[PDB]
Amino acid sequence: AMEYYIVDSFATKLFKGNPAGVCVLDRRIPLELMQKIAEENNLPETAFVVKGKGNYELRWFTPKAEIDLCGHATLAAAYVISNFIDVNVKKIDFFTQSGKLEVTRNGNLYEMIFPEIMPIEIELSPQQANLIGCVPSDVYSSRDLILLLNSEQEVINYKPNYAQLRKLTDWLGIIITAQGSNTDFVSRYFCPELDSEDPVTGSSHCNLIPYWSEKLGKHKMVAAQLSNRGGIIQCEVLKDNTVKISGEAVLFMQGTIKI
Amino acid sequence: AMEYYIVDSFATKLFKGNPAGVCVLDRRIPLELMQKIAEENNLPETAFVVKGKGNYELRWFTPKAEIDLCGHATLAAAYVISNFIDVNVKKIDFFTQSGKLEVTRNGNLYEMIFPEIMPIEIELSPQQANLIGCVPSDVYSSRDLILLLNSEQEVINYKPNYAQLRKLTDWLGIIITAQGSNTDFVSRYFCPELDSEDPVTGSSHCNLIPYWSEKLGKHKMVAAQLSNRGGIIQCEVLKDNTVKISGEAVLFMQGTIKI
Ligand code: NI
Ligand code: NI
Repeated sequence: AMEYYIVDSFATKLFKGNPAGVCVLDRRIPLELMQKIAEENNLPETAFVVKGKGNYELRWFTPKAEIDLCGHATLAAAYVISNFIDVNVKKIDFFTQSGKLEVTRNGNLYEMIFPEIMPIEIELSPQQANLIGCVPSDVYSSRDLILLLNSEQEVINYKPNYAQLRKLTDWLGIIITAQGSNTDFVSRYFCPELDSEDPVTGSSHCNLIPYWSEKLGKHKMVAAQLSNRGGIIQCEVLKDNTVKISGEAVLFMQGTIKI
Repeated sequence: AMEYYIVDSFATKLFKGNPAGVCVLDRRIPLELMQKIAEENNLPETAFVVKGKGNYELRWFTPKAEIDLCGHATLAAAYVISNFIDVNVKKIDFFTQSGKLEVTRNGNLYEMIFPEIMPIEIELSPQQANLIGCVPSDVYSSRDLILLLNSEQEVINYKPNYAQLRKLTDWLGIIITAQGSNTDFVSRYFCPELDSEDPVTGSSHCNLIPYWSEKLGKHKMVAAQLSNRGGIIQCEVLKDNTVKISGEAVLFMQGTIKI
């Protein structure tokens, strides 16, 4: 009865990027049923789109809980809307727990506008320096901890110790970043409480874009997220202290949930 | 191009039992592609059925590797064959890494015949007794370690310590069992190296059936696997040192993989 899609966000090819389930509903279903569906899919997130008169309500669930924001699964939901629901629509508005989110389709690229957040350089305490599991060139701070490494090779070589990273309670996630070989810059994002590496992270680019824009002297850049799956992020510094984050999406599976 | 199904095995209702992906192919695809598909699904196993002239080849992949046996995903594959491929076929033969497997559909129950394996009573060493995290009434040994608890409540109350259970290297899995409140007997199965509790385990019933058959004086019994999802297993002692293990299956999602 409900249309269901598995989509790879920020992916140039199948099995890359950040995978999400996307469930498109004609009518409301209980939040407890959305949670059971997300647990059954066992994908990092299942997005639920309620198509109503004049608007889309969007919720996201991990296999364990409802969450209030998810940029990468929002890109997957916009891909589903413009490819199957309102074929070739350019502007997709979603009403969520965190307010209205807009996604713009530009060719086959999905664009999201986020606040520009230049991080601040900090000095780690001797104890914090022993928890990061590397010797960075510089350390920056925002919602996440940003570790500047000396090369793309050092970013690739890093092996997270989640037990140690969980002790860095001042930050949500741990970012490692460096200049890229094939791209302007690269990064990897670690989720210590989830014991996992995020395949592709849009919101880290709120910090990474102003930081690399200043270092490289560029307003338009390409970034790679060097996770196992890997992601490509189109980056642009906009006028009013905002940044544009864009990515491609790929369809893995199209079906129906029998409820 | 390939039909894809998500099925709950040993489940009387959706979101119960042991979930599996089932991919039905007209032609062979590379083993590396089957692995990528299993990793993309992120389900405990994805079963791949190759329908050829006169036979079915069956393989199973976890999100990490190909495996050589999987009774619960085999039940899901048989459910898919008899409900969608060869509608209402009663006998399903599969050719696998571990030889030929037969599944019989009896109404909506799927039957699998396994060897009867009466386990042997053992005495744990003081060190092993400290690793099991309980004080059992009796201890039995086979491929898995079997811990007889004093009630269904004690089975429900048990909370596995996988770090401690991983130190019991003499056994594959750790089984806790007791007489049931609503069923003849109950069990929970722990996979220490997988850091997980198995939702429903068919092969543990190779030991549990002869053991409870002798204790209860019954040839036909019903068992429950008291995992979070939960499973119901129809049990029967057969004539030639074999046992019959049966379960229901439920369809969660039907779709197509775009490859
Ligand atoms: Ni995320
Ligand atoms: Ni199994």
